[PDB]
Amino acid sequence: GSEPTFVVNASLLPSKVLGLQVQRPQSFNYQPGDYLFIKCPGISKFEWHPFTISSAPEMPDVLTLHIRAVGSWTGKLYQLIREQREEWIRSGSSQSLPGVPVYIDGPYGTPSTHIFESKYAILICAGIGVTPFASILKSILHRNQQNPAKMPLKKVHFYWLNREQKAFEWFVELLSKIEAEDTNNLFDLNLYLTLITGLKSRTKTGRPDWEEIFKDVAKQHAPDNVEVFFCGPTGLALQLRHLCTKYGFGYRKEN
Ligand SMILES: Cc1cc2nc3c(=O)[nH]c(=O)nc-3n(C[C@H](O)[C@H](O)[C@H](O)COP(=O)(O)OP(=O)(O)OC[C@H]3O[C@@H](n4cnc5c(N)ncnc54)[C@H](O)[C@@H]3O)c2cc1C
Ligand SMILES: O=C1NC(=O)C2(CCN(C(=O)c3cc(-c4ccc(C5CCCCC5)cc4)nc4ccccc34)CC2)N1
Repeated sequence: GSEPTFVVNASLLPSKVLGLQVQRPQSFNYQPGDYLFIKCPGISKFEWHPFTISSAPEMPDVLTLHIRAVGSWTGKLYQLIREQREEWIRSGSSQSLPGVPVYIDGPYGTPSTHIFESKYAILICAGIGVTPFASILKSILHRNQQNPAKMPLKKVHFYWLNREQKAFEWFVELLSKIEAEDTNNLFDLNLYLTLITGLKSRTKTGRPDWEEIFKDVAKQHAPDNVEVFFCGPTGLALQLRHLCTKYGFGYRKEN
């Protein structure tokens, strides 16, 4: 689905991240975990770059993307949006904020959307790899307030690894809101620096002991199936793949 829309707003967030807000076309349906390709003619007339929709589809007028400046195209879009926003602190009030025109193509699925059909799920992510899971956690919130107990999902074990403490700020509010509203203990939140967050859940330190974690989760849910969903580096995916075979957990090869 190709359409000419606009970044109507953006946050600048630690570790050179943009919280893009993009105007959602009337016809654009998506599921949590979906991504799209985005073209920004102001950056490159012809290049398309894929990004997770970090929002949940229950939010009604805007899509969110969280994009980290890691190289040429994201570095440029960061500088464009920083510069347009500076330009406005200095002299902006006259007319409302001008939207960055962008084209979007999607949505495109990942098997992560199957999380809502799983009984027990492990979500492991590194860095901005969190975004698909950000979308899924928000969607799970809306879906308990709306239709309680219509979800086969009984337990979500969440693990989010970060080199820099500041990066947890991207979704500290979401994690807080989940800590407040999860009386029934659907979620097991685990933040690793590779509380410190101001959450009830203490930020842990070092690489997790994945062997001990899988052993414990296997023990909790035997003899039922556990599904592992991963968004992160290949070195970790090799370890996780070996562990999913050892304990009988679902793995999708995505690295
Ligand atoms: C489904 C999907 C979802 C995604 N979701 C997100 C998301 O939500 N948020 C997000 O921030 N990103 C996301 N990404 C990544 C994103 O699509 C961007 O294209 C990419 O992160 C950066 O493009 P770029 O031009 O800025 O970087 P590039 O200039 O392409 O650089 C990319 C990386 O490779 C390195 N590199 C560049 N050139 C070389 C070279 N010659 N040799 C070795 N290494 C090199 C860079 O230093 C950097 O580490 C997603 C990707 C996919 C496939
Ligand atoms: O912040 C990070 N720390 C990391 O180690 C990385 C590596 C850069 N990463 C990605 O470029 C990336 C790839 C992917 C990705 C790439 C390919 C796939 C395909 C799916 C269909 C075929 C199988 C793999 C799926 C997901 N998704 C992301 C979602 C949000 C943020 C980043 C990504 C994620 C983890 N990012």
